Amino acid sequence: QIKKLLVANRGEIAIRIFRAAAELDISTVAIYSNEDKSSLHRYKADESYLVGSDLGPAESYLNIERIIDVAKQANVDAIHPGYGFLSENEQFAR
Amino acid sequence: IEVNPRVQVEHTITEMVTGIDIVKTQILVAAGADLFGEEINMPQQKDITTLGYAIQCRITTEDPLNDFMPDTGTIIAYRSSGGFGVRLDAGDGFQG
Amino acid sequence: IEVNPRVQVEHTITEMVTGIDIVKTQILVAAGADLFGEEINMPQQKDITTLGYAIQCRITTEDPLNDFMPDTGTIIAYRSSGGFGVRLDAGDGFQG
Repeated sequence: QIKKLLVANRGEIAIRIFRAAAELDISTVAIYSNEDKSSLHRYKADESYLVGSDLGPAESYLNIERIIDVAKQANVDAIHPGYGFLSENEQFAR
Repeated sequence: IEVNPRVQVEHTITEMVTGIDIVKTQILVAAGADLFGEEINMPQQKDITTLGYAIQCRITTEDPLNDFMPDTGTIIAYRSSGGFGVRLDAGDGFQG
Repeated sequence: IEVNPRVQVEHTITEMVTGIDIVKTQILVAAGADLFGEEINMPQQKDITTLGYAIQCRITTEDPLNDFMPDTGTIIAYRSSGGFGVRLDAGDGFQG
């Protein structure tokens, strides 16, 4: 019952998720930071948005409120956290 | 020891011997689908077995000359493999 | 119908479900090695099954909208795709 999916991660894991979701005929959404302006995972998805234009490139991926702001403004009904960022974060799921 | 409540990096290694796609199934569980259903095609508990062996290596930018510490720079040349048995879930290293 | 006395293009498809490298086995047979031996390590007759299913096709330049005639020239852009379960075997397709 999922129309489109967002990946709250970057790099190899994101690309793995986009490939899985596109196989399930589900639209894909990717986020990036200031220093990942040209990371591979930015291009392998259907939709790509910049998170935290003001916040640093390290903190950008770990900003619970701003990642939700992107998902909301894109009709995203499912987010895959990946691993080693907000994957073990409780208040992100809530 | 502990519980990792998500997919790990070394997940690929298991998929190859079992046959089952972990990441795919993750999305399918989110939709509310049954395990042994027509959508996941997960085999039964005594139907899941390992085929052969599998080994994983992570390709970072670490080396014993700088004692396993990353470096900055444009990746001038990227040479990748492929073929039978070799599985490539890439993401970071390319043209330059 | 007939017997093909060599490897085929589609050999890859069988390799993925059995877990056996035909090409590598093929070379070890010429070396005089035993498949039930040290070198090849192939499982006995009834130990072999098929882990799931596999599909193969070839990407050619035969134009489908024009009687399947191989369009020749110079390729400007080429982008492949890895991912779990997906085995690539590139022939002539590269970025130039």
